[PDB]
This record gives sequence, structure tokens and C-alpha cells, in this order.
Amino acid sequence: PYRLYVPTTYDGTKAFPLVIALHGMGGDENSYFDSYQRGAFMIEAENRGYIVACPKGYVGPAERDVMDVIAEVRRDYKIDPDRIYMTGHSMGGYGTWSIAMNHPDVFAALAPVAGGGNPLGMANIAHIPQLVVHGDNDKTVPVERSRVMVEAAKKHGTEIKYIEIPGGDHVSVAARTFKDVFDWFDSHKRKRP
Amino acid sequence: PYRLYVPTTYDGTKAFPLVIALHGMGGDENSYFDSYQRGAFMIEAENRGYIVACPKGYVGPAERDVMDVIAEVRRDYKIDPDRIYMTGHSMGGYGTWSIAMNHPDVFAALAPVAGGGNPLGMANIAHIPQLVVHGDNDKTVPVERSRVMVEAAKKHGTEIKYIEIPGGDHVSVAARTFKDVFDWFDSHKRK
Repeated sequence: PYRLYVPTTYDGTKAFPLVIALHGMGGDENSYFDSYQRGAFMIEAENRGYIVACPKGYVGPAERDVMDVIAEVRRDYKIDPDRIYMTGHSMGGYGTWSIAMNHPDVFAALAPVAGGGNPLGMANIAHIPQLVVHGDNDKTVPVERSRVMVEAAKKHGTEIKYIEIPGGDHVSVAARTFKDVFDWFDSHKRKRP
Repeated sequence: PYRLYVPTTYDGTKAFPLVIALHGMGGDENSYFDSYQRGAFMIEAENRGYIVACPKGYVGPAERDVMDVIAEVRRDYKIDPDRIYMTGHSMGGYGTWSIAMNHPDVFAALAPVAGGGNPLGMANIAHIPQLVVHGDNDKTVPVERSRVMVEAAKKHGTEIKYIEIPGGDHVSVAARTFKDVFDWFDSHKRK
């Protein structure tokens, strides 16, 4: 199961960009609607014209679930193949990186928030521009989990912007940076070098 | 991969109890050894006589991994099959419940800390005595995620103890309740 946001401006005549938003460990397919400053994420999607899909939560069958949600949405809606994005918080930040590493050719840009992953996989996704957000006082996922990924990214010439928030904790950083995430997706389309 | 603690009282003549301890999202097989009040878990294990295995991180073949850790340890060490326990924090709290639901006849008792899961799965494990710990000011995993599991456990006649820590946050509650987790395991064996 997943939740879908469709902007008022979508009429099926023009391809739209798609954002896949992955919830945290406590959350579900409603989290980006109902929480994160009471659905702030969908204000950005409506303002800027993104279809958003929020899968229920990211390795193995969970990953395949996400890709299956993408494929169904791309069947049902006119989606621009060069404008498919992924962001997520906490467990979803881990998922953003791990899914993209397994499916490096799909996503135009990524924004993991308060996540982490396998720094040795960053070469796989060096062609994908990434916005990384982490708080430096996060007690759930140490800030070093994002720092090591950003460091590795740079060793392969990735286009990367890292917002490390002084005093940021695990949860505060997510809704705070929704604007930065959509700004990043607005300014990047998929590279197929 | 996993990392093992073996008490200095283990001489291979006597079966020992085994605890599987599952880390959180950021962690690895070293977490319970180096973190959580600098390895306080292993001081308990030394004092009380438990072998402890800490898998490296829990769905799918990330799950089969735990039976495999238990199996490898049982190859190498004399483990009492009626005294195999599991605990874990945060992502590991989720794992404690999801792994036991998939292997309901293995564990003598469980202790998920700051976790959650699928309350419908609680029927599967109602025969397993469970200690649940959660802080009521947890901002990563709402305290409601434990409360719903405890409610579900009671539907199915589970032996369950719930420690809700007033003012508790996502992290503090783990090391603060290691004594409780070991007391729960000390007092329950697989029937």
C-alpha cells in the first residue's frame, strides 16, 4: 500500500515529476501527509507541481515494494522519466541511498535526511546529484553516518550539497529542510552519461 | 557476521544461556560492546553468566541471519536450548518482535526496547514471556508503538511486563533497563 499526492494542476496532458518519499521507522504511508509539520511536504508538491508517492516501509522485498510502487505510478500517471526523485527521513534516508545504489539508472536526484549507508556504494551513484541533511546532535543516527557518505561521494566527483545543522537532532531536521529538498529537485534532472 | 561475548566462567562443561542483542539503525555488531554505557550490557552478561551474540544488521534474509547466528554459536558453544533470549533497541526492538514472530518456537523470552511492530503478529508469540521498555518522551519511535503491542499481547493472554519511563527519550531507556532485561531472562525459561 502507498499514498499518493496529485497536484491540482495535473490533468493527464503533460508529464509531471515524481517524488518518492520514504518514512521513518515509526511511520507509515501516511507519515508525510499527517506528520512532518502537518503535511508541509504536500504544500511544496502542490506549489511546485510534483506527484508524490509514499510507500509503506528498505532492503530486499521492501526495496522491491518501492520499485513496484514507482512502476505502478508510471503506468497510471504521465511521469517524466528524467524527473523521478527520492527523499526520506531516518530509516527512509537509509532507504533513499540503498534503493538508488541498487537502481542507479532511475533517479534524477536524491535527498537522504538523517540517514546513512555503505560508503563504498557511492561510486555507483556519483552521476546522481545528492542533497544530504543531518543534524550534528542526532542521538539516533550519528552525524558521522552522513559525513562518511558525503566524504566518499566527493572522492568520485559527485555533485553533492551537504546541510549539516548545528544542534540538529534526529527529527527536527526533516520538515526544516523540505524547501531545500524541493529546491534541489527543481534544479536537477536525470543525467544519463 | 556477529560478535560474541563469552563469560570468563564458561569452561565448556555446562550449557549456558544465550542472548541475541540487536543494535539500532546506526549500529553494528560492536554497538552493545562499545556503546550503551560503554558496554554495560556485557558486564551484566559476565556477572550473570550469559553468552551474548550481537549480529551485524531486520526483514527477509536479514532475518534468516539470526537463526544462522544462533546456529553458528551452538556449533561452537554449549547453549541451553531452553534459554535462548532476544533483546534489542530501536530498529533492534522492531527486529526482536519480527524475528520471534517468524520463529515462534525458538526463544525463551523477549525484551524489545523503544521498538514496535505488527500488533496482529502478537498472537503468534503469546506463549513467550515479554518485557517491553519505552520512554514516554521518545521522538523517534512514539511511545504509542509499544503501548499498542502491549495492548495486543494482553488480548492473547501473554505474560507481559511493560516498563514505561517517564521523560524517557529514544536512547536513554536502553542502558537504563539492562538490569530489568537480564532479570526477565533470569526468571523465564522456554516451556
